[PDB]
Amino acid sequence: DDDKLHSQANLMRLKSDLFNYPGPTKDDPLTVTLGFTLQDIVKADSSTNEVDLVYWEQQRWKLNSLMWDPNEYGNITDFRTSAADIWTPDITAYSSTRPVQVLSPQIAVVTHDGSVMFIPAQRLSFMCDPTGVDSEEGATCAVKFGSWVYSGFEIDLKTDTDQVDLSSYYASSKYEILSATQYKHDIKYNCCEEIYPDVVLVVKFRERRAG
Amino acid sequence: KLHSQANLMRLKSDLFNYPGPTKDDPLTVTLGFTLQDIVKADSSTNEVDLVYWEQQRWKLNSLMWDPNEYGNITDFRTSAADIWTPDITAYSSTRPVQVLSPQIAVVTHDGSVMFIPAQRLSFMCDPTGVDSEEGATCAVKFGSWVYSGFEIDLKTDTDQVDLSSYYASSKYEILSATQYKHDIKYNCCEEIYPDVVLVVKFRER
Amino acid sequence: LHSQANLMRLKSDLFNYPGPTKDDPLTVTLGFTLQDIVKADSSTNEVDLVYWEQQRWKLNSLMWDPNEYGNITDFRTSAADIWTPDITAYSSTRPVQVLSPQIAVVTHDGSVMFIPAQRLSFMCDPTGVDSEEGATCAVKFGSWVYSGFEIDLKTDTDQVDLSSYYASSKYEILSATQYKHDIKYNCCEEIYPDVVLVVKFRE
Amino acid sequence: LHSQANLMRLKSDLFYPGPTKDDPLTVTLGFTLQDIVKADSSTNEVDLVYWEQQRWKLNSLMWDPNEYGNITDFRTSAADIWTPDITAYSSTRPVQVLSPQIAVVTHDGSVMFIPAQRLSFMCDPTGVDSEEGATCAVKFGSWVYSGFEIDLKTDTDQVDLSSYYASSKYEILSATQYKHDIKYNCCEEIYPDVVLVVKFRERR
Amino acid sequence: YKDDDDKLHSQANLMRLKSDLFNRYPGPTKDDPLTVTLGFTLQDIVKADSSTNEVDLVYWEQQRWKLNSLMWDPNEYGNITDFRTSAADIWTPDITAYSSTRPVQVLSPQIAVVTHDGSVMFIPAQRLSFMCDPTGVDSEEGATCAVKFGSWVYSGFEIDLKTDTDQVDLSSYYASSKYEILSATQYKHDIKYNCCEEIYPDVVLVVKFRE
Ligand SMILES: CC(C)Oc1cncc(N2CC[C@]3(CCCN3C)C2)c1
Ligand SMILES: CC(C)Oc1cncc(N2CC[C@]3(CCCN3C)C2)c1
Ligand SMILES: [Mg+2]
Ligand SMILES: [Mg+2]
Repeated sequence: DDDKLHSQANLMRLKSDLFNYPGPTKDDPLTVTLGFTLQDIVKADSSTNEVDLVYWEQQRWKLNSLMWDPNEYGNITDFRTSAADIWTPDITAYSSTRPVQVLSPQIAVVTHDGSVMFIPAQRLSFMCDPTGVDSEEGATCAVKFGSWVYSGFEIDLKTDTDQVDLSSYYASSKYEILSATQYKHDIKYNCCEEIYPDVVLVVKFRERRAG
Repeated sequence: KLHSQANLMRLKSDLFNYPGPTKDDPLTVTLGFTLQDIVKADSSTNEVDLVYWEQQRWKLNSLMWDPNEYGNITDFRTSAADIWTPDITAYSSTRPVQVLSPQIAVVTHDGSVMFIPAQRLSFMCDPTGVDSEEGATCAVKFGSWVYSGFEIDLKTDTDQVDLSSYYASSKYEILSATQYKHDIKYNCCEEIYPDVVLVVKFRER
Repeated sequence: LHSQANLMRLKSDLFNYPGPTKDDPLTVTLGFTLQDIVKADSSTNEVDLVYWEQQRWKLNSLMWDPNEYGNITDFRTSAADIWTPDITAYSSTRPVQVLSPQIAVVTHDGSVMFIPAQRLSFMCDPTGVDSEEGATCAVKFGSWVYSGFEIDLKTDTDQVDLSSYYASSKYEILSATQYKHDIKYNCCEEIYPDVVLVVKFRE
Repeated sequence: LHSQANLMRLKSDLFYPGPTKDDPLTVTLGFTLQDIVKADSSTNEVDLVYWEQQRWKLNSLMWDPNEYGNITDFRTSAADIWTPDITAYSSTRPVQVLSPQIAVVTHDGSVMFIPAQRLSFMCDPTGVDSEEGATCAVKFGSWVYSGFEIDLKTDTDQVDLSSYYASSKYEILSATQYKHDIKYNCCEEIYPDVVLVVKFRERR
Repeated sequence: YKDDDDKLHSQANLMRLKSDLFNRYPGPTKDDPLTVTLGFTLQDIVKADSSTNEVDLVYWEQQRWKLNSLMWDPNEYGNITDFRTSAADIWTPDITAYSSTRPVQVLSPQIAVVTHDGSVMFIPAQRLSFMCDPTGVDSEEGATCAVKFGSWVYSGFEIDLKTDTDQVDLSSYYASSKYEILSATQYKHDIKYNCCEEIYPDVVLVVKFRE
């Protein structure tokens, strides 16, 4: 219990030492790794061509300014902190139709090597024609995710896998998933020498009664 | 009276003028539910809406005091924004949870905190069967979003959901409501991830 | 200009209370004025009310001598500037919506009056609203966290004020009462007073 | 560059506990009605969009322009100043603010504030589908001040319909904003309001 | 180490630039007026409600202006020529839809790009409900609606509102929207309002569309 007291003291000192980053630049680029876990397709609205998804969006990056030596802080190897306490990337859906609704606490995990893990659960409405959702072939919709203001020369956007994690998809959803991918795409624009990356979520789905 | 007030302002000042738990400073959080109403069961989207009181209790050595040194004050009320609170989250919500009560906690001199938010939650639930004798069954998990069992050790006092305040004229009657202390582990690793699973069997009244 | 300085002074003095305790308990008087039953939803058994909730209490720490401040006997101030009681509907189904400014009137004897207008959705079965006898619903109001030993809840009348009820509402009011009750809840050892709004209404 | 420093200097020098019987204020109010959006006969609520012009004058906001680079006015966040607690007395939802919360202060101490708002209020739309139309009314005034602290004025008793949406679902037959001063038998204080009265019908 | 040092130095230089600009603007005036250039990119007509004559649009609103107080010499800051910053860190113009029927909803991060010549570019994505009769949307001719954008409180003598083109950018319009765009323009106008003595400029978005 005294050991509990010391651990708490060492964490307070670590946080003070770390917290008491202006974002990436061409000279100091940052890798941001993204992955999606799709939990539910809640609603597919054919009157407005909007579909509503619930997913967990895993984001990971590493900063030198968040590094420490566990030995100088009682072997603390990671801690939790408010996502407001730190810089976070401006990763955005490019075709949402409503402000995204955040479903989880905005808290990140920081590890002694300076890596940050942040996994917000989100409900998103996005542009999607659900024609065919009541057929055996199903509907197909897609939404791109990427930085709002940074090129690939500033935020190098990566994934760990092309596959959307479906292991938590709600088994009694109104919609069954036929496939879900998160392929990465690059676009070269006329205006800029820089490349712009996105991760596109592509979901093929149908009414559970359509099969 | 003026004295008891200055003792309390002094206590608060002394206490308030916690970085959360860690593997070496783990915290036990006890959870229990009072189910007040099933408001809405939407078969077009498979979402159900519940209203419940979520009782949370934990203890911090940093919130301990001697009542004798503070005018025999044994507890006080404080804004939940004034203290650390655990990040207990429904794991299958479909809308942000709506808070229905004041965000005020009770702190007792042994360092124990009691916090009981009333909430409305929309969560994933197929109500097929609700219009039958057998009813429908749904489940939702509650737990920390970011802490494993090494940091927040989640407990229950009972597995019996409190139904004594359940709305007697709800559109839905409760056949049973149980709160289970569950966990999952990856065999590769020591970390365990606990949750309280709220399981509710219900039908059209 | 002198009056302005006197008021600025008085407010500085007063603002530059940790809430009630068992050793320093507080009386809060509640009264309701019902303006409108807006909506009765039989699909979810929720009814929507618009009402004003009059709250009154008195603190020694808010007292002053008017002669020491230019004969100022009361002032208006943001309800955020002072402590306010945590009076809550116990069976709301949506967060309560405030429809008026949150401004309290403080009087030199330390008494405070605060009267927010609110729209509330709450648990209510409207069966019978399309009949002569109507529907009856009830909602309790009280402190969320303070027991009877910390906040004593009083009323000035057992009848809800209907003198401002909207005369072209979809619903007419047959009766509306606001009796006091005391209840032990399973979570806790202490007894909690409330004011129960009971309303009978029909289309 | 100099004009910026003077403006920053003005604001610093300037930056009020509200009016009193000894220090009273007059608020001039007027409405510009843009749209009747929805008339809901299942709940007897009607939804309006309007601009609410508010004007008042504080001695504590006066300055000599010659002491500040000939500056005669400035824009500021409505949160940087005291604003009157003018409220609809029969709303059924919180008002939604549709414009930036910015006021203009002028060197005579006058403030102008014109929030665009969507308001749901209590209104039975029976008759809207007829030649005569429906009529509804909502009173505006201070929530906590009497006429001895805040008096109300209007520049006109006719609602400005010059911005009313021509292809609204509802056409306006008339719209007035008469000011009333009520003395209740109980009390010395006078209670002013401005009542928005609108007669309207489904556009044909 | 050199590479890591070089990253440290570019971070320091950016942090220092932001401190010099921010930690050491009150808006335009008749004596110090500001040009604001606007342009719209229309992404989707989501919904047309004939029961209330409200239509819902998703668009990106490009705003550009230039401040002397935001200038710097890149040679004085490690050759930094532009940077990204929260739009809360700088003054932004009070550009408003004049006939919205609900508060505008912001769909993107609110981050501006500031360039060493003092120019600012800010491009929020928004969902807007505005006054619009969709009668005729179910016909070959379609419906036509308009909405004005401009400053709420600054007259033409304070903010001079310009465009780069009379044409709304449709190159990102959602190909499977419920509604097809027939034309979309953004002409400038100058208007006298009853409340006020001054002339106020607007940019009017006029959109012709059909099912
Ligand atoms: C033990 C007590 C001092 O602390 C509390 C903290 N939060 C809520 C409560 N309560 C008590 C009972 C209840 C149920 C309805 C409102 N209320 C008084 C919630 C109590
Ligand atoms: C008189 C001016 C200096 O102060 C103001 C304050 N608020 C709004 C406004 N206006 C001016 C006209 C109007 C109507 C539409 C938006 N706009 C420019 C509202 C003006
Ligand atoms: Mg020790
Ligand atoms: Mg170096």
